[PDB]
Amino acid sequence: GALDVLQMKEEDVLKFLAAGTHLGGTNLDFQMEQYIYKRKSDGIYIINLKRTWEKLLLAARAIVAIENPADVSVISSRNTGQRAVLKFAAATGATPIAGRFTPGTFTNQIQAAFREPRLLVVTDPRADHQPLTEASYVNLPTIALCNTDSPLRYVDIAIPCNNKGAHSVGLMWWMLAREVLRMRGTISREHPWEVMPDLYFYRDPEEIEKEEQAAAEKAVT
Amino acid sequence: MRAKWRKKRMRRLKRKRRKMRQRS
Amino acid sequence: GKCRGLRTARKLRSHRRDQKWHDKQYKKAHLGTALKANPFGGASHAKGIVLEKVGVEAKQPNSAIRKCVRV
Amino acid sequence: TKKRRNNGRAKKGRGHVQPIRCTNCARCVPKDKAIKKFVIRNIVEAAAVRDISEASVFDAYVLPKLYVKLHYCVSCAIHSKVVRNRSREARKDRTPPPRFRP
Amino acid sequence: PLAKDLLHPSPEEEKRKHKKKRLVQSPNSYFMDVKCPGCYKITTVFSHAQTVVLCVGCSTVLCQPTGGKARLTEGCSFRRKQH
Amino acid sequence: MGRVRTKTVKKAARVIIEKYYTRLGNDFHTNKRVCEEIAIIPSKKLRNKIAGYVTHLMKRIQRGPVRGISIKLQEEERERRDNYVPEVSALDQEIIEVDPDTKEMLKLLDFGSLSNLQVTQPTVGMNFKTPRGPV
Amino acid sequence: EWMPVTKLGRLVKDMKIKSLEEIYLFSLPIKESEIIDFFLGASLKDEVLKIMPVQKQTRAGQRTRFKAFVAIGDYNGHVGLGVKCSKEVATAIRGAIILAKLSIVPVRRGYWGNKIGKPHTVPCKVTGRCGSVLVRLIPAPRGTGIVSAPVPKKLLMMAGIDDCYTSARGCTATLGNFAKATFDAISKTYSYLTPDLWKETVFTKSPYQEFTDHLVKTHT
Amino acid sequence: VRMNVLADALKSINNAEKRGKRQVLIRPCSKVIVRFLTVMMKHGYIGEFEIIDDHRAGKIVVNLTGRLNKCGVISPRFDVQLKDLEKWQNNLLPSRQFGFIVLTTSAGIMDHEEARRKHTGGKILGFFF
Amino acid sequence: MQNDAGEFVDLYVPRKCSASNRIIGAKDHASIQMNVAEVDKVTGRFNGQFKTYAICGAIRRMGESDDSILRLAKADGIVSKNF
RNA sequence: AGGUUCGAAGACGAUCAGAUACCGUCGUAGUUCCGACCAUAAACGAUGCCGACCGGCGAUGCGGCGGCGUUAUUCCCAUGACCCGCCGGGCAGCUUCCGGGAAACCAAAGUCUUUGGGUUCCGGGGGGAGUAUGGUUGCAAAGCUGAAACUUAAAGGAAUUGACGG
Ligand SMILES: [Mg+2]
Ligand SMILES: [Mg+2]
Ligand SMILES: [Mg+2]
Ligand SMILES: [Mg+2]
Ligand SMILES: [Zn+2]
Repeated sequence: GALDVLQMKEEDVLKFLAAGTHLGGTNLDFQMEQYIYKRKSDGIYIINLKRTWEKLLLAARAIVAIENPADVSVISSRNTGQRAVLKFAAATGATPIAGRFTPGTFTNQIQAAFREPRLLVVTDPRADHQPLTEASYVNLPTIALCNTDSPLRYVDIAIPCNNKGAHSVGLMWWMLAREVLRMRGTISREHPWEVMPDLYFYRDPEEIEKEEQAAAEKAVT
Repeated sequence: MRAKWRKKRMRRLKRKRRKMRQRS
Repeated sequence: GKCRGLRTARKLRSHRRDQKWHDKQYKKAHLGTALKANPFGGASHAKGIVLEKVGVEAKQPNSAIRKCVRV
Repeated sequence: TKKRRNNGRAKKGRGHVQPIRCTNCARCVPKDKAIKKFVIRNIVEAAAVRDISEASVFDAYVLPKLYVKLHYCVSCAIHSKVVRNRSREARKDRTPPPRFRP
Repeated sequence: PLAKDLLHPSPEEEKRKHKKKRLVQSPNSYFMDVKCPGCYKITTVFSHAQTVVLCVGCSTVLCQPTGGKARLTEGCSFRRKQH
Repeated sequence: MGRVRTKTVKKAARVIIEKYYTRLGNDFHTNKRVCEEIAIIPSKKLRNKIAGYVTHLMKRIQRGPVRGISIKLQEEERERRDNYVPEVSALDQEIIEVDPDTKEMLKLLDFGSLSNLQVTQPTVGMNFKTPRGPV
Repeated sequence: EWMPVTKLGRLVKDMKIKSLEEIYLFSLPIKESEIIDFFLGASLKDEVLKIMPVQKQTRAGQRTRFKAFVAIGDYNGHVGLGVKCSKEVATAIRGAIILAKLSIVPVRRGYWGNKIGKPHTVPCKVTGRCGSVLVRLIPAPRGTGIVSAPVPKKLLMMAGIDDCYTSARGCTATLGNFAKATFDAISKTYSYLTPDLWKETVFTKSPYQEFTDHLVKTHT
Repeated sequence: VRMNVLADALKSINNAEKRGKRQVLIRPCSKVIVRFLTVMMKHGYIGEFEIIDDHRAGKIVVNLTGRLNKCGVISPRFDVQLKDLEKWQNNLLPSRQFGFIVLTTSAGIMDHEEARRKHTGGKILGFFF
Repeated sequence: MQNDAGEFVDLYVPRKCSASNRIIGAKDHASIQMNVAEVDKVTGRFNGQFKTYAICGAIRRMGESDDSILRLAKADGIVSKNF
């Protein structure tokens, strides 16, 4: 995103800070060092928000380059991210893989879950190590999310990020879906997207049973 | 046979041979 | 590692002829002990007189009486 | 076939290590090679802690502890089941076994 | 990183590098103006002084040589020399 | 004890749930009757063993998803889970806890000096590592 | 009677991919043996290299399986080597032929000197390795033939190498490692960078994105 | 100790090239090293290079273009005549189509094709292809 | 290829990695070819034409396919210089 | 010289079919010190030395250079005890499809058919045999150097499966 229309907005800066994308971990990977801005006195590495915006746009231009929207496949094995990838594919027309990624999905053609994608998207290189490894057998370019300590072994468009925070992950998928839609012919670049970013947030089952009844109590009162 | 005890047996045989040569 | 210097030909040649004594074929063909010990004395064939007819048992897996002569 | 990278002993920069005696058989074992189990035992067993405390003239006494450091050769350690054989991959794990305290 | 710009490294890592392992060698030491108390003149002391430098006019010692760098006595103001 | 279902009865029970979901219900006897014609089972014992596990499964799936799959069960449960629809987003905080180093990064970006943001006191002590060694 | 399961097989079947080199260009793995016999039709000559009876010691004395080595390829610049271990010799033969078909690579041919006609030898001296076996192919002048052991000789003849010197090292008696080393050396003839290949590459569309409009309607 | 600066330069270039790096730094710079780099760069096997001048023996930064298979050296600088330059070509070069042997002649440091063209032999330095 | 008669005697010309210039072999299944859809200036929508990059298996396996792609896009203007 | 303990040899008591042993009780030489010999160990990292290059990470020992802070005393700094880093030299460790290797494994055992940085020692199927003989060293025990005849189709290394284990 080298253009004025593809420039970060103040509201997007606020969303990034609120979610916690700028925050990282206490461990630095030598291949993620370029995206790191500075390490605070707490030890948490701080991530250049300008650089994650550029990598987010780079991944967006990569995704929209594929004519078949379902050719790209979004994979998230961690509970902080099934909802994000499911809603991502629901908006962008992609193909989601929520939960465990069974081995042999890309290499073994016998099982019914076998598929032939043209692009792979990962929430965590550490958690989703298996789909990344199988991407190396099938000529599969990968956009993957990141961490300050993530291994970039088969990662190409690693967007600097905080993949541990539930709010950060949901926002990361939200802006990725927003940007691919926006540079496609679905959003006219002017008005804010009608989709609220919290739609992709994964809420724990510890409160999924009590928030709806407390909401009903608030509505009647 | 254990190599160490084969070595020890060999030393006995060498000492016997030196005894016989000195005798002549 | 082996020396590759431009003026090491003496050491290379001396080491070769020193180490050549460590293989059986060169040692037996140049020491002369094998030639002396050979009953034929380096000859392909040799004539003799049959002292007696003898029979020799075969090795362990086989079982036969090989027919030989002491000559 | 080198079984262990460290040859079963914690000697890296040394030439020689003074030996010790196994507390079970008096085997001369290098100190860096022997199995050291430092036990903190109760002076009185858990069945008789009550009887000693009841008979104690003091209103609040704390029973002492035996601090004995034990040195084992690997043969007495294995025979006494202090250490066990492990898999090829399991042998490379140097963390102490869990205490199972709760 | 395959495409590190060896020819033009930024100053911070050059300062971080060892003096001989810099792209061009540069001594870490420096000369500095040292003003001993109770005098007027300015004497030059090596930052890695190995001998006890003596303020000539004023009696008190200036720097006690230690392992790496000179140990300036209290009250001794020092200024750098052309970086 | 000893009531574990074989993979034969289990897989057969799953399969008929996959294909015939509307035809089946919560009642055991009705499920065993529909099992007569949606599938052929040479054994009566297998017939009501399969039907028994079908009612057990359908009771479980009436309130959640299992390793069985229905194409309808995917789509209406994704139509559901709309959102908690909070009146406002959770990321529109009026004030954001921002480190002074972070604000320095933001002004380098040039998006600093926002009235929404407020700087926080930097932590002092620099002791973030855990004590090395056991305890 | 061939229903392709892969996207690539579908494109080959419906005449969308016009050459096997089109797949080789984008390095797409071949997962169906019926993909390539459509291209190299009736030109692949099959030879069995060895049937070795591997044994596994059980309580029942031993159990026996047969490992079949198969070299295949038209004598024009394609060669493949396949290994299959199976209980039956016939099943191992069919499995090894399928695997050899799948692992078919193109063979680069050059000239020993003074390039006049068609290329005949290896473009440069190459080295393949497997186990301890080190096999080195060496360019040879026109007419010298293929001087080698019989196992790499038939492998190179199928590759289409008319002239080649070879040098082998290690336990060449191990036929599997000897054939794999030769096949490895043959495969890396294109992987070797050469001044005539120094020219910058122009990129074309992969068959997936070139026929993605066709894949949605046929191979749904 | 370091007894062949050209050998260390060529081995460093080879290791960085195999590693895939865009640049390589050679710590000891020499006239022989610079001439060797010049004949490699003229043939196109490397890019531009810089000579960092310290008052000691300088350094060199070479721009690798990713088209160098091997740049070995022949440390004992054997006397290669023209009648046996063909044997060295067969022993060292990967083919008769490309590849070069660098040998210092009385007309300067040059490749074997140029040495044959002006009919001069010399001491073999190394090879690259 | 291209003997002195002029005809291209080769059955195909392999691609080369746009980051390390190595030949991408026909059995290199870790190598990729990816496209970045460049946008237009006035509205930032995809304009049909895109930009192609290729990464070989070795570069994409040692972990530096990410940095290589970033550098290629930076050189081609997809990524602005202020990165 | 001194001999506390331990303890070759030895004795006795056990055990066993036997037990010249393993177990127990004594116990000589020795174990200790000084001097004079000997020059050998699985003297091991079973892994030459010097030099160059080629991944990452967290520690640790020494020295040095920086920096939030807590602590020691006093009135400030040093200066010590910690804390966060950097550099160099070390003992190492974890991880890695750098690469190697027969593999076990090794950031060296890598940079090797794409074979050459410098230079020592040293191996050539298994036995006979580290024997015979000669020379030399030693008070001796023995050390260093060191064959041949003859004999043999395998001996070995690493991994795999099984079988077995007091
Ligand atoms: Mg020792
Ligand atoms: Mg006693
Ligand atoms: Mg040397
Ligand atoms: Mg021998
Ligand atoms: Zn013991």
